[PDB]
Amino acid sequence: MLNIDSIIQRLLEVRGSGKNVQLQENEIRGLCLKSREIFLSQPILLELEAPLKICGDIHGQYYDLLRLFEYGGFPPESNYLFLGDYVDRGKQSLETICLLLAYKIKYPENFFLLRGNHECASINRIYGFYDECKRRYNIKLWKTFTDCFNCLPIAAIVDEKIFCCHGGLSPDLQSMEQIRRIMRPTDVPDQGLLCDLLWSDPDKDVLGWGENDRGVSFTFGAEVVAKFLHKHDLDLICRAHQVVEDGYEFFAKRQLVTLFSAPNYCGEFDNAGAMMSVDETLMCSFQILKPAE
Amino acid sequence: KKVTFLEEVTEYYISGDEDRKGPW
Ligand SMILES: [Mn+2]
Repeated sequence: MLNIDSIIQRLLEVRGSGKNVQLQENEIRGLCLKSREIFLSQPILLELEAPLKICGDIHGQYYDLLRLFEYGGFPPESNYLFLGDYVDRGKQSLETICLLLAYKIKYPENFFLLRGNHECASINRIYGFYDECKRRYNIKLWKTFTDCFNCLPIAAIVDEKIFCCHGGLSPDLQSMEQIRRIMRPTDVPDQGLLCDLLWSDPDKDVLGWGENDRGVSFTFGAEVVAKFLHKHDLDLICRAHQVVEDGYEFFAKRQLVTLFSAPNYCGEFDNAGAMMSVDETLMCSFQILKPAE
Repeated sequence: KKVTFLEEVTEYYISGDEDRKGPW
């Protein structure tokens, strides 16, 4: 019964208008159950090739996601990797994650989604996604999303040179095989490797590792970044998880970039959202979405 | 395969007369 093409058409109809799209509950449940199968059939550490486009946090800003595809090209015109945090804070987490899961189902080798720290029941129960599910559908539907999120991949490597994850590095990360050995479904624990990949931050005033101001995980300095790239023969860390004025921001002499794709985040910031294009030779460039004032 | 960066960045004005906050 699941009509993916129809679902996508309905979701995309609203372009040019914060109007809602009201799918059937059994349609949304279907998106979760089919996408969960695909997530589990693919590696937890994704190995990807350029060219592709990479986006950071969306946080339910559905019309801003549409604007990203409008300028980047709708799938499969371009390959996409998203770095997590699809839900919470914004007004339309449901439309947002539904469109992303529909595209994952339609183009599973051209379209990729990583886990953010908000794709976690203990977080998105509180920061809006649960409230949105309960209001528009019911609790059962929220529990179905949780079951799906628990199977999302955690990291990706593009052409063996760009390591991507939502949060950042971990003092525990010595071998990529460690990520590969993480079994799914899993919740995000309160500490340890998986926690750090979704929660850690770079910090220019830290030498080595430090306690993170969020109260979760760690901060890491520029030389941690350098040693990591050299040890694993990588060129770049690409991550999200922090709002940044221009939508992208370099760290440690461009050995790390932060991407953030929710313009005017929450309405509480004046930030642009950005997307990073990686062309076939790994030349990276940025497109910026900027709310009028 | 070597990561490089383009100097030019492309900007677009988008809707600022829009609701982006949600209840929680
Ligand atoms: Mn985050």
